[PDB]
Amino acid sequence: ACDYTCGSNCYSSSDVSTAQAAGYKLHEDGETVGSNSYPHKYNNYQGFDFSVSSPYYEWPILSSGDVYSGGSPGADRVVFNENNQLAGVITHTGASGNNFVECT
Ligand SMILES: Nc1nc2c(ncn2[C@@H]2O[C@H](CO)[C@@H](O)[C@H]2OP(=O)(O)O)c(=O)[nH]1
Ligand SMILES: [Ca+2]
Repeated sequence: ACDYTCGSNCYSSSDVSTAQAAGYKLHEDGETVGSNSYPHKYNNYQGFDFSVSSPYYEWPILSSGDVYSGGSPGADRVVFNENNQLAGVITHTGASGNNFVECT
C-alpha cells in the first residue's frame, strides 16, 4: 500500500522522510541543485490545508526512490517548513500550468 499516491506514483512514509531530509539539509546549507534550484520557496496560493506554518519549501520526490540530485525533477514534491516539519506531498500531475494537487 501507498502512504501517498501522486497520480500513478506510490510512496511510502520512508520515501517522504528520506526526501525531506535531503532537501532540508540543502536548505540549512544555503545550497540548491538542478536547473530550477531545489529546494525553493513554495507559496500556498491554492490554499491546501497544511497544519504547519510557513514559510514553505518544495523539494522533488522521485518515483524511483532515489534522492533528487539535479536532473529531471519529475512532477512530485515534498513540502517542508522552516522548522523541518512536513507540510504535505503534492504533484503537478493532473493540474494545469504551474499548479498542483495534493497527493492522496
Ligand atoms: N518539472 C516540472 N516542472 C513543472 C511542471 N509543472 C510546472 N512546473 C514548473 O516549471 C518549472 C520547470 O521547467 C518550475 O518552475 C516548475 O515548478 P516547481 O519547481 O514548483 O515544480 C511539471 O509537470 N514538471
Ligand atoms: Ca519507495
